[PDB]
Amino acid sequence: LMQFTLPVRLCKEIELFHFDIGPFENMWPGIFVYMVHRSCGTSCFELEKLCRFIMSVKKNYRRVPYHNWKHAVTVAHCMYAILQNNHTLFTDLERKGLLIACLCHDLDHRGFSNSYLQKFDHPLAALYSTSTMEQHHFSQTVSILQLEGHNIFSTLSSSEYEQVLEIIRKAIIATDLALYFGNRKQLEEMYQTGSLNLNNQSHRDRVIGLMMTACDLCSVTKLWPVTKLTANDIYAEFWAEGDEMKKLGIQPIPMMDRDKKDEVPQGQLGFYNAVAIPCYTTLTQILPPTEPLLKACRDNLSQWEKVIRGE
Ligand SMILES: O=c1ccn(-c2cccc(C(F)(F)F)c2)nc1-c1ccnn1-c1ccccc1F
Ligand SMILES: [Mg+2]
Ligand SMILES: [Zn+2]
Repeated sequence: LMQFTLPVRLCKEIELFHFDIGPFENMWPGIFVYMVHRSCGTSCFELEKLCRFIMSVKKNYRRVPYHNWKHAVTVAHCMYAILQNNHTLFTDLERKGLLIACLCHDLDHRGFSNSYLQKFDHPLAALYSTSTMEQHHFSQTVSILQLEGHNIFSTLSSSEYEQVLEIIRKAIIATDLALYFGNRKQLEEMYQTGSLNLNNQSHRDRVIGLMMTACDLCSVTKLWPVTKLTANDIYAEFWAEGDEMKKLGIQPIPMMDRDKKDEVPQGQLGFYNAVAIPCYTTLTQILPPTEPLLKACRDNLSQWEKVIRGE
C-alpha cells in the first residue's frame, strides 16, 4: 500500500518518449521505482531489496562525462516508455528483466570503446574476445545480485530465475553497437518477407536486441536543447579516448580527435543517416507505437543540417 508519486509536471512528462530526468540525482531512484511499479506492479519486487539493488548499481557507475548513472536511468526510462506503449506484447518476466538490464547495461564503464581495450591490451580483452565491455557489464550485474540482501528475483523459481538472467544477459550483450548492424538487417528482411514471428524465441531475442539499441541511442530522440547538450558529453569521452590512442602511438579516427572539432556537425549527420534513423525506422515497422522516437530523431537530423548551413 506504499505507492510512489511524482509532482504533476513529471507525472505527465514521464509517459512521453522525450522526457528528460532533470539535474536532481537524488530523485532518479524514486523515478526508477515509479517506472517499475507502473510497468510490472508493486508486488513483483520487495521494495527494500529493490532500493538496496539501485544504490549498489549507482555506486558501481563511474564519474565519466556520458556513460554514467544519468545515462543508465535515461536508457531505463526509454524502455519504460516502449513497454507502456506496447502493453500486451511482452511477458511479466521480460518486463521485470528489461528495466533492470537497462539500469545495468553500462555498469563500471570507464569511457572507452572495446577497440581501445584491445589496443591497450587490457586484461578484460583477454577474458572476453568480443563485446568486451558488455560481457563485463553483465558480470557486474550478476555480482550485485549475489550481495547479501540484493536478490530482487528471490521469489522466482530456479526456471524463472535462469530465464530472467538469460533475458538480461542477451539484452546487455545487444548494446554492443558492432552487433546492431547484423541484427537490424536480419529484422528488416524477416519483416519484408513476412516471416517475422513473435512466438519464435529466436525472433523475440532479435526484437529485444533492437529495443536495447533504441533505448541506448535515445539521447538522439530528445528535444533539440537536450540532444545538443548531451552531444557535448558524448564528445568529451570520444576526445579523451582519442588522447589515450595518441599515447599508444595510434592516430585516432577523426570523430575521436579533439583537433578536428570542426567536423562534429558533419559526423552527427553520418551517425543519424548510418545508425539512428535506420534503427528507429526498423523499430517502428515491428512496434508501430514507437513512431514518436523516429519523429524526434528526424527532427534532430534536420536541426544538425541547420547547424551545417549556419542557421
Ligand atoms: O553521436 C554519436 C556519434 C558517433 N557515435 C558512434 C559510436 C560508436 C561507433 C560509431 C560508428 F563508428 F560505428 F559509426 C559511432 N555515437 C554517437 C552516439 C549518439 C548517441 N549515443 N552515441 C554513442 C556514444 C558512445 C558510444 C556509442 C554510441 F552509440
Ligand atoms: Mg555500453
Ligand atoms: Zn549505454
